Amino acid sequence: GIPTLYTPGSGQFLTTDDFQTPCMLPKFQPTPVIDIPGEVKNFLEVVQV
Amino acid sequence: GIPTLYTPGSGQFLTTDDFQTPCMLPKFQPTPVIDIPGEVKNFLEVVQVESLVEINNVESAEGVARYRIPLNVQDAMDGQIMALRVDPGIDGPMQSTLLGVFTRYYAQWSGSLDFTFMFCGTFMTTGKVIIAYTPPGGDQPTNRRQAMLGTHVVWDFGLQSSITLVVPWISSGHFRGTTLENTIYKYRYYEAGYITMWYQTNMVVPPNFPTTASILMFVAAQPNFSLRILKDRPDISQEGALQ
Amino acid sequence: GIPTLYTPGSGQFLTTDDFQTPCMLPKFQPTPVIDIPGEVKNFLEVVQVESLVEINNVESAEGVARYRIPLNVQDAMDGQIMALRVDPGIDGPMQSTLLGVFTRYYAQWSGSLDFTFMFCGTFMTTGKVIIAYTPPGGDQPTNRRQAMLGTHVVWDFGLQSSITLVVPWISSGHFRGTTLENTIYKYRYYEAGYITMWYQTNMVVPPNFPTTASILMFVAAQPNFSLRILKDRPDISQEGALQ
Amino acid sequence: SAEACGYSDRVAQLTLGNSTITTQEAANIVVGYGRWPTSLRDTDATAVDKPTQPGVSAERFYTLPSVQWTNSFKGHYWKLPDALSELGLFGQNLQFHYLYRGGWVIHVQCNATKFHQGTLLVVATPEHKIQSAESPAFARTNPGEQGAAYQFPFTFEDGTALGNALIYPHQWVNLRTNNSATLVLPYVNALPMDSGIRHNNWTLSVIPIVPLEYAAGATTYVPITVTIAPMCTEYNGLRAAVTQ
Amino acid sequence: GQVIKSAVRSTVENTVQSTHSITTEATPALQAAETGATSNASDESMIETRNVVNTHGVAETSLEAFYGRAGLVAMFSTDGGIYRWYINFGEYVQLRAKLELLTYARFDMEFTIVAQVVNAQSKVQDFNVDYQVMFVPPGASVPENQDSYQWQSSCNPSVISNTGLPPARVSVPFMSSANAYSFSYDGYTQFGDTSGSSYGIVPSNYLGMLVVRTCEDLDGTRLRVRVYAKPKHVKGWIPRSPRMTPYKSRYTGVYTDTTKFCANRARITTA
Amino acid sequence: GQVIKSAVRSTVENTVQSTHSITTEATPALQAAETGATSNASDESMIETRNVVNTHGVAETSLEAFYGRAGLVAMFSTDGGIYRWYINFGEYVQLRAKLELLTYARFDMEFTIVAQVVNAQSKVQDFNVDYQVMFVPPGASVPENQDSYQWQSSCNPSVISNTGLPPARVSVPFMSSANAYSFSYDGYTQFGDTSGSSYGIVPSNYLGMLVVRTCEDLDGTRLRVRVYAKPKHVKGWIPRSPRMTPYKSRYTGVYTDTTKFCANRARITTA
Amino acid sequence: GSNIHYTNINYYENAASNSLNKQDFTQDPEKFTRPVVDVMKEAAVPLK
Amino acid sequence: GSNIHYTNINYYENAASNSLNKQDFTQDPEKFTRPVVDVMKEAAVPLK
Amino acid sequence: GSNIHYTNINYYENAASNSLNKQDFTQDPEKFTRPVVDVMKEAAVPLK
Ligand SMILES: CCCCCCCCCCCCCCCCCC(=O)O
Ligand SMILES: CCCCCCCCCCCCCCCCCC(=O)O
Ligand SMILES: N[C@@H](CCC(=O)N[C@@H](CS)C(=O)NCC(=O)O)C(=O)O
Ligand SMILES: N[C@@H](CCC(=O)N[C@@H](CS)C(=O)NCC(=O)O)C(=O)O
Ligand SMILES: [K+]
Ligand SMILES: [K+]
Ligand SMILES: [K+]
Ligand SMILES: [K+]
Ligand SMILES: [K+]
Ligand SMILES: [K+]
Ligand SMILES: [K+]
Repeated sequence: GIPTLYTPGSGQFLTTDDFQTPCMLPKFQPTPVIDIPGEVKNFLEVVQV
Repeated sequence: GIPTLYTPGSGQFLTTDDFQTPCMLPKFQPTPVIDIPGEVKNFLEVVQVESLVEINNVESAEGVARYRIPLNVQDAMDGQIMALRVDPGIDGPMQSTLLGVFTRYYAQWSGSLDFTFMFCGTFMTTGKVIIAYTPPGGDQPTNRRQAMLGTHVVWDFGLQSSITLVVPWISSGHFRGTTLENTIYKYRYYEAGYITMWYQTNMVVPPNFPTTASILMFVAAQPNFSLRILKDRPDISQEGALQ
Repeated sequence: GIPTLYTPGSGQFLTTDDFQTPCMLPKFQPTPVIDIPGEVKNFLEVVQVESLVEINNVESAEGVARYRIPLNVQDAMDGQIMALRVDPGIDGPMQSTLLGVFTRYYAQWSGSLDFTFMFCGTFMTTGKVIIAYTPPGGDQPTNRRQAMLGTHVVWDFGLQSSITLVVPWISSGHFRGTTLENTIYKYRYYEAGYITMWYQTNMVVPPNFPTTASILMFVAAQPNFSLRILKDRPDISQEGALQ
Repeated sequence: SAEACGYSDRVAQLTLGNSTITTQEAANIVVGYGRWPTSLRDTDATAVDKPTQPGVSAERFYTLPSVQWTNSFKGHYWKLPDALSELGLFGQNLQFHYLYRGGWVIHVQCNATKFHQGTLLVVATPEHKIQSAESPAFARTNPGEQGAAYQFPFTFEDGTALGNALIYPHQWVNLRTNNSATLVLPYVNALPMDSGIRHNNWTLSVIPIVPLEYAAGATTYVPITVTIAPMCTEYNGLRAAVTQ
Repeated sequence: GQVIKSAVRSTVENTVQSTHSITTEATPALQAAETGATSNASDESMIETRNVVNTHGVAETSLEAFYGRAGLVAMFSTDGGIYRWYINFGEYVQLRAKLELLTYARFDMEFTIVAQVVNAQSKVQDFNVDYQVMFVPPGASVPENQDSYQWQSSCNPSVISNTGLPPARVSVPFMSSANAYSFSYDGYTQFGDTSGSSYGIVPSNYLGMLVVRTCEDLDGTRLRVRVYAKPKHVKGWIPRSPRMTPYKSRYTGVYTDTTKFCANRARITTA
Repeated sequence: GQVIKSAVRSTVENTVQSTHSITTEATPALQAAETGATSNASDESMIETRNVVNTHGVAETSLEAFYGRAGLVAMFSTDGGIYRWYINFGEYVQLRAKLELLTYARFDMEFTIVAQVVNAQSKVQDFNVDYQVMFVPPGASVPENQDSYQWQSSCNPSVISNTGLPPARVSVPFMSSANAYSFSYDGYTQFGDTSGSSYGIVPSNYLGMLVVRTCEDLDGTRLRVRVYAKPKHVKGWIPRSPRMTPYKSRYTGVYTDTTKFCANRARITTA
Repeated sequence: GSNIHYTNINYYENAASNSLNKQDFTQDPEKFTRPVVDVMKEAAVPLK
Repeated sequence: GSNIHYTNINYYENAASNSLNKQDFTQDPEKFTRPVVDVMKEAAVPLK
Repeated sequence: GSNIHYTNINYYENAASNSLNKQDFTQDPEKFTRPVVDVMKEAAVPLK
């Protein structure tokens, strides 16, 4: 095994964390993205209304 | 999974550790860095700035008066004016200076020191004084003759109000401990020596002039000065929660 | 996170482990390496230096006298002078030598040995002695005739005061255990043999000269000597906290 | 020639707007942090309105009421821009705008004679807090053009050592040497601009460290005068006049 | 308008050999502190020096090296299973005094949380329990109880860990609305108010509070928590005169006057 | 001024075949120890040898291989929840004797800390507790109690771990003010004092102390601590005569005189 | 001292997550030690 | 014995953090075994 | 802000396992703010 040293923070659950994790359905294939009007990418688009 | 073997130290919290960690706000975008005068990148920039030595630390001197080295018209020759250990990190006149405060945030120091003095008597008040640095080995010099055998400068009061005595770095080792605490560590080993001042001639004044005057004492690190091993400043403490 | 699987050994503290770990002072900058004479990189450099064998380890010999091999004018021929097992790591005359101390810090050894002897009688005192190395198999030789059948050197006392008997590495295996402890490990298996000294002729002196003289015995590892498997030196111990 | 010989001439002239200040006993000129005042860069600015830049109407020397170097004098201080908040068009522009930005040119004056001795520390301190009291009085945090007397000089009114105030832009008026100090100060803050009626960026202090003494019979009445000029100023957020 | 340059260096200055000097021209020793400038007399000009190739570094005094380590900023015990800590660094003096050495500074921070269970007599317990630390920015609702709805924390960042796991740790960016944090502010917190309690504090330095709870109720015991902070990527401006008097209040720099800093000695002529 | 070269080798010397020699010229066996030089008689010159391509290495006797492993340097139990250990390697003899084999040496060190809880009768407990090890350099204030302000450790380095986690471990650089540590010093600790207690100790070898505490109070139990040290990146100078007498004091090399090192045998003629 | 070779890869999105800066140099202190308009050379007298 | 191939990347800033040195050679011991001014060849007598 | 350099390797088979998207830009809001057929320039009156 590759020698490692685990650090502070290990095991913690930070709600804003951003890691990759195993998928419950690794081979799942979602429905296609269809053309729907009104796509919004950022809420600044909304507050300017 | 990749085979791994975790090692000693795992889970520990070393205050000086330096790892990368998840950010609470991964997409946060800080305000721009604007142009602000006085940027400092290293505290060596600060200790090289001269600040006043609380040299007259005696019972009769309170507050501001403690910065003044007393000088007066003599009626005898070769007399002494002041004395001080040059060590920047030990308790005493140096501890409240810029140089002293930062030196007290570290365990070791090295470098030449700039001790500058400014005469503050009247324009008509003259005088010559000798300021000497005595490298270690014995006790502070007992008289002017002994003192002048060391590194020194003879200062003549005049238009240029100040003089600089450089206490050059003269040490067996490349660094010295910042404390001279003896009972436990025997650090008296590191004593850097003494700086003493004596009348070279005499302070002389016209009729009815003040027969006493003052000299202000400044100190700073030279360009070859550095500090190592950060430590908590002993002057900052608390006995309980703050109001 | 990258999938991982931690393995046996995880969390253990092996004293001989060799991992990288966070530094307490990540930005610390040490003093420069200066020129100092006598740098040593490997202790083989030390064991190759000759040191005195505490050869006369008998009740009647105390302190400094234990380094002297007694020699005296004989009134009989072919007599014995001394004997010793050549093993560098076993208890005995070799244990306090440089070679012995380091050999005792290891479990195995290999290599030829340098045994040098210096005669210390008067300039007028003559003599010839034979020093022999008996490879293992039996007991130490009982007489000079048996001893001379092995590796040996005939030494003639003269201007060049010393002689060297090389105990060449002659072993079944490439290495030998450093102890000959038998009760538990049966290491007597490794015995390296014996070194014995005998009068080849006789020690001869002029009228009224001291009829006794001394020989000092030196030992060191040869250039083909090495040690393996570090172990704690059995001579260093303590029964409690030190004052 | 001062430049050729590598020294600083003891005479100086400071001219801004319709005002000219001269001294024949200066000790060089300090430029805080080696930086002259500068306009707000487009890349640092945040307030979007076109600023007002009054020019000479506000960038000129304003002389404040003098202070006496009394026998018990502990020192005196003035907050900036507070001290000039009600003087000339600088004061008006400061009052009529929410935001203000600017540098300064300070000239402290104190002449005596070659028969007098005394030494004043003249220091310009950024963000200088008057915090010796549990609840600081507005009269002391914002003393106005009259300035306020020091009560705790040794601790610099803020719990630090007076002797270390030298880390801030400063000069000394040592009577045997000079009779004035001059300091050029750039705008300093953690923001591009700020309110001139809620925040004082700098504090000018004149503190006696060596008491005033003199040959018996000499003039005993020795004033200290402060003359300050705003420099490179700009204002944003115009509205009616508002003072603190 | 910067007239003074600031070249960078990675080692202190060398010493070059010098010889005697007998002249009326060069007078390095003569100075004038009145100018506000620190003496420029060099070692080589005051005495005869030798050559010294000085390789001493300057790393440990850099802002990053000086500030770049963790220091205690908060310490408390839950009450009713909860505790509300207003984020400020004036409670514990060591880190506080360090920060006040600069007027303005930008830096990210690494927060490390060490927690354990203690009983009513403040005796530590070997008890593993899940705890939650929620960052509540100003304007967001602060939970009143250990089980209030705010703990859902759908927007507020929260970190949930266990006293049986290593200390929790998260980094935070430079969050001030200003372009740098201020460790000295000669002004008031608002317009229209000049009360002493509103002086010397810059509101932008306060980013909110940390509310802590145990996910479920402890039986008779409490959660003890220590919060450490480590500045990172420090940029600083305008060095300040160091604190020279004891701190007395968490929110103000008020102090007790003194007539001396260092202790007295018998006489100025005896070192 | 180095007249003697030091070529490097990675294996011991080979043996080359040799033949008989009957001459008045070459006399390899004749020596003279008075010169101070060790004999230069080679195996091949004393007997007829065969060729031996000897590939035996020399690695395990290098300074790195000899010193490069952990050894106990401190062992203690807290009292009142705290313990102050002055950093020195004279308490436990094994590592001490190793270091004294060199006069001067530079090396970094890896410190490993193993701790566990024990009761009043010194019986080990299965109890996980957080502990703090703070390095206090000389001149810094040493905490008097388990809850003193110095534990804030804003500048002093500290390592906080748990008896339930693996041993703590940190590396330290070559910290002496000198250019090498000294394991033998024939001098005094200060000028103006020639008392015996100030002899044979070089102060620069003492870098401070380690103060240990449990973050919160244990109930009737104590923290047992062992500190191990492992030299790394060793550079050494001037080999010394090995210790040949028992150690008696932690700070001095004082010893009890003896008339023999090895035990006696019946006679010099019987191996 | 510092290693001439060592890994420096960022695993996180925001710079705030990065380890400490590794510059640590110092700069000429003149802006603090000699913030004056007129140059006063070491070999000359300060004022004339 | 030692591997002819193995990873040697430093993860930390300071050299003190690095694993043990991997040289381990020995040098000619003459500075300790024969620190003499005059060369005394093996085939000759030491003194004359 | 965000690092200009950071590792972005996917360890899992399905895209659902991937970390958060790192675009975060905004788009012209006209589809919401001005969803009209006739352009009404800022400098002109809206209706005539
Ligand atoms: C959910 C994770 C919790 C971690 C804690 C996040 C804290 C966020 C606040 C960061 C602000 C720190 C800078 C404050 C500096 C000013 C201090 C002062 O002046 O007293
Ligand atoms: C916070 C982490 C704690 C780890 C321990 C740090 C210890 C720092 C001190 C290092 C100095 C070691 C060298 C001493 C060698 C001299 C010994 C002696 O002569 O007795
Ligand atoms: N004894 C009380 C008070 C202890 C306390 O607040 N100590 C302060 C200094 S007065 C501190 O900084 N402690 C550091 C620490 O315990 O980590 C307790 O433990 O609750
Ligand atoms: N029995 C006592 C004293 C034991 C002790 O100090 N032992 C010394 C040797 S005399 C030691 O080196 N112990 C090594 C260890 O326990 O790790 C105790 O356990 O407190
Ligand atoms: K204009
Ligand atoms: K250099
Ligand atoms: K000069
Ligand atoms: K200087
Ligand atoms: K070979
Ligand atoms: K020979
Ligand atoms: K030999």
